[PDB]
Amino acid sequence: TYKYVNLREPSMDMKSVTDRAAQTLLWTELIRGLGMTLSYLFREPATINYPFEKGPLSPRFRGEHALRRYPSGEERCIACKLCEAVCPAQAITIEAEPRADGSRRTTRYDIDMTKCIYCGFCQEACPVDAIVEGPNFEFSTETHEELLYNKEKLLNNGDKWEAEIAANIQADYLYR
Amino acid sequence: LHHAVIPHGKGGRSSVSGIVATVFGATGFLGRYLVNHLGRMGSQVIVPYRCEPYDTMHLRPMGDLGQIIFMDWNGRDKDSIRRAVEHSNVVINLVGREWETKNFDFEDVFVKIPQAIAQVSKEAGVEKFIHISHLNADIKSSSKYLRNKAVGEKEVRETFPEATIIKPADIFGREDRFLNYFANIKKTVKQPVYIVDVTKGIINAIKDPDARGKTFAFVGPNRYLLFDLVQYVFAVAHTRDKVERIHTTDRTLPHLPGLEDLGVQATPLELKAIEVLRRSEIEDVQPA
Amino acid sequence: TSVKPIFSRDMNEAKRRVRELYRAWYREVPNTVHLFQLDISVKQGRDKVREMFKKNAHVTDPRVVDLLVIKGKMELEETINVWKQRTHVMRFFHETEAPRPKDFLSKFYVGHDP
Amino acid sequence: TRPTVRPRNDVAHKQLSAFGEYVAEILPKYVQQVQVSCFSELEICIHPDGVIPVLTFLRDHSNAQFKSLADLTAVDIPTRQNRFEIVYNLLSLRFNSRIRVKTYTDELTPVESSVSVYKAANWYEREIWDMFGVFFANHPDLRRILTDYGFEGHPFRKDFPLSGYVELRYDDEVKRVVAEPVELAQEFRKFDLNSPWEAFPAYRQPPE
Amino acid sequence: PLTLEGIKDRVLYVLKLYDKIDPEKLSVNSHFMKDLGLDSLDQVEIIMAMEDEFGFEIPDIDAEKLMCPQEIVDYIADKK
Amino acid sequence: SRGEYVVAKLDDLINWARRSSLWPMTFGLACCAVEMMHMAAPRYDMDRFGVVFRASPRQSDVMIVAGTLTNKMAPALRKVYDQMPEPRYVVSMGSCANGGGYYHYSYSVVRGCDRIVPVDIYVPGCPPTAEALLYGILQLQKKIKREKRLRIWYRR
Ligand SMILES: NC(=O)C1=CN([C@@H]2O[C@H](COP(=O)(O)OP(=O)(O)OC[C@H]3O[C@@H](n4cnc5c(N)ncnc54)[C@H](OP(=O)(O)O)[C@@H]3O)[C@@H](O)[C@H]2O)C=CC1
Ligand code: SF4
Ligand code: SF4
Ligand code: SF4
Repeated sequence: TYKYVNLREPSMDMKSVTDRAAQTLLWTELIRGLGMTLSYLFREPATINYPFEKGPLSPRFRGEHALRRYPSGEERCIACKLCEAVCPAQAITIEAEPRADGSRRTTRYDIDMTKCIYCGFCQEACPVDAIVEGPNFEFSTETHEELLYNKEKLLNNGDKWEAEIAANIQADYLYR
Repeated sequence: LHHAVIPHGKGGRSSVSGIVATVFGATGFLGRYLVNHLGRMGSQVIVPYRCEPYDTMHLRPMGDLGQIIFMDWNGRDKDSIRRAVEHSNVVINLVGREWETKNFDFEDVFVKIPQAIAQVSKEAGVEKFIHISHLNADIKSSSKYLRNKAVGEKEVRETFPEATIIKPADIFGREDRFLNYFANIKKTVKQPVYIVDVTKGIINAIKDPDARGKTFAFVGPNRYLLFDLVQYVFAVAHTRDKVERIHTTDRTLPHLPGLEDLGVQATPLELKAIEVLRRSEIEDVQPA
Repeated sequence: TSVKPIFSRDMNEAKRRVRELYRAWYREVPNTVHLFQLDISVKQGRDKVREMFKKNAHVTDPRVVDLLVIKGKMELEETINVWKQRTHVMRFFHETEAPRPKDFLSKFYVGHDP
Repeated sequence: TRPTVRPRNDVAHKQLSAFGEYVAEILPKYVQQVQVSCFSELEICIHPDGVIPVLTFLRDHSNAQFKSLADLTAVDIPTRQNRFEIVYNLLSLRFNSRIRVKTYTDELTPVESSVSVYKAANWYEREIWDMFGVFFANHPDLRRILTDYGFEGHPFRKDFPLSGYVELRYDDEVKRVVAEPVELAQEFRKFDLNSPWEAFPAYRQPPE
Repeated sequence: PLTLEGIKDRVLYVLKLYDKIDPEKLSVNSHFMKDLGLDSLDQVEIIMAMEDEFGFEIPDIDAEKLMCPQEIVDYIADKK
Repeated sequence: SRGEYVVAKLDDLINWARRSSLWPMTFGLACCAVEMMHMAAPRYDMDRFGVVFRASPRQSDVMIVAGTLTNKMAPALRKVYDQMPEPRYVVSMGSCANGGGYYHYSYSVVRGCDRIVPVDIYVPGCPPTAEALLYGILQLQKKIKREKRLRIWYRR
């Protein structure tokens, strides 16, 4: 099951030895390499017009860390602490209290965007899919402190869109 | 008092110390070193910068997260300054320029700045108003710069008299001005003290209340001749009002509290001289 | 109770090793303090080296003493190399106070630090 | 029992069992335990004096070559007077099997510097010296790999906590990056997960 | 020119060069370990200072055999 | 009037010339280095934005700290950071660099390059998308647009 190479002799006939001498002294195959480079020079390249074109992606791409909520409903989370239980950097910090209305709530939902290794475990662990791995990848923050999302930060993040998120979930709720 | 101001644990790197300090200026020499000592102590610094954000951005990481806050101000308007001193515990003013501009004299920065910021300090009801000045800045002659700083001293004692007017001698450091004028190229009494003695005295006086109302003056531990200083700076090393100030005099005033009232050890010349004299022939004359 | 030691038969070889190592540390000071471009006097660093040697003075078992000899030998190797920079040599120095003395009262104000 | 259960075989089990019994017979001097795993990888628990005779015997002897040196670490276990475990893994080149020599030791008493028989032992040895603290007898070079030069304490141990005692930061006062004691912002919440009810009753040690 | 008195005089001025000793007190039977209060660390400092100033190897067991400046002069005059 | 106008348009011209090319050096320890060499990929260009990677620190105006900065490494990082021109700009790329992040514990690892150098652009991700990295680079150029250095120097 072994296929070894370079065990073949150069031929001691005059023919092949002066053909290799012509290769050595006459610069043949280097010019053949030039011809190969020119053959790829006369292509049209695979670039993108970056502020105008955005490249391909997946429906399962894991970005923004945004929240959802119910159809004409309340906040989707429960404070069941599964995401904090499985987060591999302990980047989740959920201080929770119930409100007096009976529906269980939080006080402070905390994601360290510094510490997030971008798994998907908090997506796959949330029973209601409150915390959702987001579709877009544009953070680019000038300051250090702004990389520490809070609860109402993520709520206003979810208030800008859900239809993208709902489309990705509707395409991706059957494979998992 | 209200919580989140009381100290907790050690100091430094987002520690909760006792103080919140609003610093005016801080882009240059001593304010930057004092921001570094506050980050060593682990407090929260309020710095308004009027200059380009590149300067405050490359002196940004000297503290930890939450330890600093940057804002914007002009030296003409009380509204931005009051917005700066909205919730402020203590406040220090550091000001001084080598030559005048087309928009600022030595007067009216040393006058119009501490009037306004001392005004909103006394209106805001804060403590430990610490304003710097220079040694032997007379009301009388020989320096426009020093008489303007003496007018600033008089006005800081005038409005909110419970303050600390603090004057060092001609201090030297890693980014000293006059020794840089000496290196890169008459009778004078002088005793320079090094910068860390001064800023340790400042942080001691700003973490030690009962200091409100007392004025300070700092002393170099040698008291020798400027000409021997030139001898030394060229021995190792192998404006007009500025040169007149450094050729005027630098004497001692033992009647206001200085060093050992604060209880701090002074640092000598030669150690920090061998430090900054990069890029052993020690004179050490020290007349009295 | 039969335990193999490192090198020595009593504390005499251990004292031999550690004083030869300290002699190497003392002769090893001036070349490196001129090479590293430092700013601390030779007396201060030499007194800190002998004070660090005097810190571990309460050890009598010769195995541990020979192990500290091996520790200081590795240290003197990495300082006779120019592998270690200014950072670790200044890290032996302790200039970042932390000013807390052994007063009960200074421990009372800065609380929870007995 | 048939589907989706990992298939094992008695063939490799009997071969490795007879071979381990054979090795224990032909070296009665340092063998203590010959345990055959159910997944057919041999372990041999060993006294720390004839380590170099064991390695010279296992490099050769023409009934099993084992020319391949591999993993060795003296895995940090407390509670034992002989704490550390030197496990030399040996992989054959002609016979395709894996044996482990787990000899025991404590902290202070040295093992005997296996570089004399295997050429690939040296950086492993220097690694174990800097990380655990296992000293060697007539060893060429003990330096520090994988750690800081000013750092101490043998940090892989259970003596050593999660954080260190050093924290680097630059200051412009003394114009360098200095090491300060630790200032943690987050707790490192240690989520205790040791639930009761004894899922594997076959591995229960006998109580008092 | 290496006289015994020359060795004694140079030992004298390099002990004067040594700072911590209080006073100099050139005693030919001094034993400054237990009669003046010096460490064996200070002992090996003094003997390696002799090693610095005027010559040979001086291994540390022979450094322990001196303990006293006149016996240092005697050992080096025997040795040099 | 004309003085402020000339200062404004001249500062616009020189800052445009700054944000034009900005050819960096690549520090790149761990797999964020692979992501930097894949924004050096043929698909996502760098030539279009004047970017050509060159490890010479004598001309590297922007510098990207990527990879796990360790406490064994960081003094050499500041050593390379020193010899560098008067505008110097730092892109903290990656979870390893933006605070330490995933290795925020685990001794002899710095808790992010903030403890060593300032950071002028933070870009999180593990790995960050090279497209997102290039977006942060365009935001860096717009920060270069928003400096008014010569305007401050005039109004001083
Ligand atoms: N031996 C010495 O060096 C002595 C120093 N001092 C004091 O030390 C401090 C530092 O001195 P140095 O570094 O030489 O000088 P700097 O100009 O660098 O420091 C003064 C600080 O205040 C700011 N500032 C000063 N004047 C104005 C103004 N008109 N408008 C706005 N901001 C102003 C400066 O610039 P910016 O506005 O950009 O922040 C800087 O932040 C000064 O306060 C000086 O009075 C006093 C006596 C002796
Ligand atoms: S797993 Fe979901 S419901 Fe549970 S605490 Fe996290 S976000 Fe809330
Ligand atoms: S994707 Fe981020 S927040 Fe979610 S579990 Fe992983 S590290 Fe934690
Ligand atoms: S942040 Fe993630 S992708 Fe980047 S170097 Fe670290 S482990 Fe690799």
